[PDB]
Amino acid sequence: VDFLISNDTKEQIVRESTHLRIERQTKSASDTFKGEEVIEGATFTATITISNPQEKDLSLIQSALKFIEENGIGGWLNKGYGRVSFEVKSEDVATD
RNA sequence: GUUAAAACUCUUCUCAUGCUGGAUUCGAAAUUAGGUGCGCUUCGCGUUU
Repeated sequence: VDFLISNDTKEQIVRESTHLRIERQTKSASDTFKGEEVIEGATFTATITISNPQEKDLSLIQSALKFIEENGIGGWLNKGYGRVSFEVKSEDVATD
């Protein structure tokens, strides 16, 4: 399973952002921090390599990608960061 | 057939707080409820000395 490399560069997808921690009585920012994210609509690519292919391989990978599309990829997954869509193409190679 | 293989920099944390689309300027300038139509028609200051 190759790393999901991006198609674009740092200056075109990666932005720094103010994340916050607010008190529940004063309703003002207690702690501020600066975290980097990737903008939405950013196209990443990877290439999965299943050798010795069983019949329940592409379906299982697609099922796992749907589980990743709803839970998220990366970190800070519970606060809403990481929801993506996956588009999938497949190819067997026989002779070179 | 790689000192391999195996192991997701993961979890926790709201860009929030403070700031009123406010200030100035008159629906008023022009236009006569005017024009037409007769309080008229009928009845003697009698009678009585």
